[PDB]
Amino acid sequence: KVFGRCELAAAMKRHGLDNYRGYSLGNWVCAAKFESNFNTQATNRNTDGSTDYGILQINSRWWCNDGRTPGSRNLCNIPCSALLSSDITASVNCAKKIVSDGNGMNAWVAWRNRCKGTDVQAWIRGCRL
Ligand code: NA
Repeated sequence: KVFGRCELAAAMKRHGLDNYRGYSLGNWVCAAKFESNFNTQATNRNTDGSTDYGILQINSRWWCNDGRTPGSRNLCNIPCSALLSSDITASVNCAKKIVSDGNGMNAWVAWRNRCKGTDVQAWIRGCRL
């Protein structure tokens, strides 16, 4: 599924991501934009052999099981495939664990480099939320 900007804002708010660990909805939509271009089926291989899955490019290194990431953990207790669903529940549940891990949204390197400190409210501008 390719979400619209306001559609994804709405889904994230419904799943309780808005101001989660103090991160406004704009921050989450911005992170999703640059991680996946709002595509739930986005997958990208990392140089270390791990893979990033879904709207928030969650890494098999730590968070999900893909059966092909040696020495990895599955701290969200899910198959990485569940992070590719048109339903964003698994992605949101696991993103709450990641953002709680101690470095907040810096865990998303595209958030740090492309969203952090920017006018993130622009991402929910004109959405009926
Ligand atoms: Na894993």
